[PDB]
Amino acid sequence: SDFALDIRMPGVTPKESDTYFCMSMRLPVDEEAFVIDFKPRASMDTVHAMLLFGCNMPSSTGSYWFCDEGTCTDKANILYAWARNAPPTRLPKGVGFRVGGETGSKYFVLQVHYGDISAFRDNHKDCSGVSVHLTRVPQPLIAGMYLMMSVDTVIPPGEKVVNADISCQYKMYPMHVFAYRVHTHHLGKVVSGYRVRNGQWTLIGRQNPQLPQAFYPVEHPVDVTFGDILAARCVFTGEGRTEATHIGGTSSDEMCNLYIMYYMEAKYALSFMTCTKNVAPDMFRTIPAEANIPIPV
Ligand SMILES: [Cu+2]
Repeated sequence: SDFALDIRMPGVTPKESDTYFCMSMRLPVDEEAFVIDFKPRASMDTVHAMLLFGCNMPSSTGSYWFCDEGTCTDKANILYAWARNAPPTRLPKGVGFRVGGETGSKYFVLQVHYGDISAFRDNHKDCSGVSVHLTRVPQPLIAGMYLMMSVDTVIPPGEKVVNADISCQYKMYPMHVFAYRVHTHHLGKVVSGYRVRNGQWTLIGRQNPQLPQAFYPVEHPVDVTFGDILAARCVFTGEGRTEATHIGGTSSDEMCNLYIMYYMEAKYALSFMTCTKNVAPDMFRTIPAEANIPIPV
């Protein structure tokens, strides 16, 4: 019934720091399949991050391309992401990302963001990637991904604390949140995500981004529903920096990401949602104190 797909780079070798390689893999069937596990084949000393997308039109036809060219032409739904030697990610029973079928993606696209060019003095060839475990047994609970991401953060040099706040109004069919992944680069201290319902903040996740950036389970899994606000804060420092630090594509720039894995009932399910905004900036007046206390490793 099941099968696995090994999505690995074809022996690539970067020639400069912060190089982004992308490749695609066709789903071997067109009928409906479900992704239930993710096993990364990758290490921090070479790879800054991987992202895995579902789509129907990959941005190029070659064995691999530079990701500046695009990931997918159509909507690239994020399935999975990885960074700091995170262990495998396994979905709760009855839950899988839905691919193939009339509705679903026919291609995976893998982005690998390689780190420092030191790791290739060697000139070795790289086969980093993910192995994915699909099943054709229909799952009643379809997983999707909600990405909260900052696009305007400036971290002035040396400032002890900078908060980066992300908030969107939730207006879709009910989702049920069960795991999360936080991401920053070297300046990030703690990253927190919340569901805010009538002034009451309900923790989704709180993690140190310097720990392996796994999909950690949501301690008390929670419904997010029409009318709610989803809110996240990354706490940064400017210490150890000469100039301002901007949001960017290299390991010396910053990023504030919260990835929330959710499920929905098959019939009304959505794959991928996005917040790159801060709609409700004064709402953070009452964010809990825990969002600015660091998690001591
Ligand atoms: Cu990054």
